[PDB]
Amino acid sequence: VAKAIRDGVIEASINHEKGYVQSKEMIDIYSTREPQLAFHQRISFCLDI
Amino acid sequence: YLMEGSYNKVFLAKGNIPAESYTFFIDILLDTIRDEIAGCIEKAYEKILFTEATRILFFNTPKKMTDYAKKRGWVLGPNNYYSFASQQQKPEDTTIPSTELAKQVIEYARQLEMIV
Amino acid sequence: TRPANHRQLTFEEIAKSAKITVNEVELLVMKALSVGLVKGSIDEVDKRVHMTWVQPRVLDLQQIKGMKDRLEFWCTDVKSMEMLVEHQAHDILT
Amino acid sequence: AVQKVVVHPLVLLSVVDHFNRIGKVGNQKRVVGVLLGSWQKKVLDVSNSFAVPFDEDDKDDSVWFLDHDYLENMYGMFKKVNARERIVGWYHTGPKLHKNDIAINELMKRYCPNSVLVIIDVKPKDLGLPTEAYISVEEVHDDGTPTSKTFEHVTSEIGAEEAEEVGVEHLLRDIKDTTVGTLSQRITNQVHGLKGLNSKLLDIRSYLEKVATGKLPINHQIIYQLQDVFNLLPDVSLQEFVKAFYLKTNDQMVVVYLASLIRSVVALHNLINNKIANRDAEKKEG
Repeated sequence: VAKAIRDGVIEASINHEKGYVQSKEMIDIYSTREPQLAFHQRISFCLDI
Repeated sequence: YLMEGSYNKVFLAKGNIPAESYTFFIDILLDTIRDEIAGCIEKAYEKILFTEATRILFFNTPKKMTDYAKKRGWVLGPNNYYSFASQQQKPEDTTIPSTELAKQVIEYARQLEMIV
Repeated sequence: TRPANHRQLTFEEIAKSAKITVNEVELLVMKALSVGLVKGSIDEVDKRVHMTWVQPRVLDLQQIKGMKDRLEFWCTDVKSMEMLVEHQAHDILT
Repeated sequence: AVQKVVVHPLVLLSVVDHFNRIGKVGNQKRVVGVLLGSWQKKVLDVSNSFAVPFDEDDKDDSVWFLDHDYLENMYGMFKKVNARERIVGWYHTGPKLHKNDIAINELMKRYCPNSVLVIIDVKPKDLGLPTEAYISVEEVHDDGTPTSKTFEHVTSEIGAEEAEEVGVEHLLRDIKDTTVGTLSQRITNQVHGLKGLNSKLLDIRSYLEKVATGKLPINHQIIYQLQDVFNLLPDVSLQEFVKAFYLKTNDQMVVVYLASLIRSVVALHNLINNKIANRDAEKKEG
């Protein structure tokens, strides 16, 4: 799990003394900048064709 | 075993070589595992106990633990290890987006009306 | 006194700086707003206020130098953006 | 009082002619004349003009000569050939307004109390319009006088009539922008706007230096409005603004996407039509 957290696979934390793993909540990806990149990547293609 | 986090089996096998000692390379391997685990624990969790930290890393209780902490930060507390916490510098930024978006939109309009 | 950012401020700080008990500051700020010399809003459950505009005042030859400076290193940004755009779209109408 | 003024181009050409025409006669720095026009609602429309003889000596600020009856009877002559026009103002071609000018106005105000002053710059070096419009007002202030007498600014624009526009469009054979459309929507705009704003800020600094020292007749009203201007600037860095800006652009992009897709498929159909219209016709030559 630590190696998984290293590479950004999951952002969950771990209480080693206890043992349980708790994870963060990341929703509302629409406000993020990534969908604009997704749209641009294929705007380029449709303009090239 | 090394490609992912499975490391207990690595140290178990370090004592199992049917060929010869191979201490020459498994040594280097031990060092490059120690430093990597020291780097990875820096963000896994908020707090560790000093005995637990000393034991999860395979060294025992020598001054080596103290020296390893000294080499890094790892400021102690009352049987406590403080977490290094930041992870918030990057967000809430638009100016660099506000420039490269302008570049990108200009690029869209470039090859749109001129004959290509 | 405060910067243009960061000009939220708390009841107790007024109460000290006006040496009046907390319970009056609401009626004081209401009065101030009602005659239009300051504009803003209030939050009673946080005990905080958010002022946003204040009547101008006279100021002297030492203060205006800051105006001069902030105007210069504002204008530099306009010049930079012009020199950028007139290059990056050179071909679309040279 | 009056909210905007629209100027026809014929007065521009007339003034440009007049300036050189006087350049023949003498070493005069400036020229003056009468503006004729008409009213609709709060808007003024100005269309025709004639020059009036004028003289001034830089010996001092108080020795100048404008002729009455030339204007008096010339206006009669013009009235007798077009009844619709009334005297409605006066113009001069100085680069900036001069100290005499208010005392000039008090002369000709007798002919129309609403009279307005228009400046026409004869030598452009710049991307602002050549015209300016000024109207007189008294203004009260705490002390020094009950009222000062002051020129204040009225907004101005150039317009054109049905047939004078045909006339001007015949003449501009020599230059045009290649295409109206998004490249005109930009290059004819944003760059010009940015240049104008830069020049305004430059003039602000040029005054502010000659107030930190120099003559420095400090005027507090300037400082008041400057305080307002600097207070007005928004904080862009606020998270709740950023989330809105993304939530808008991340919507606007979808329409460009869809439209570009449609454009591509139509062009593909056009190619298919061309190729089949070729392969079924080329065979006819054997």
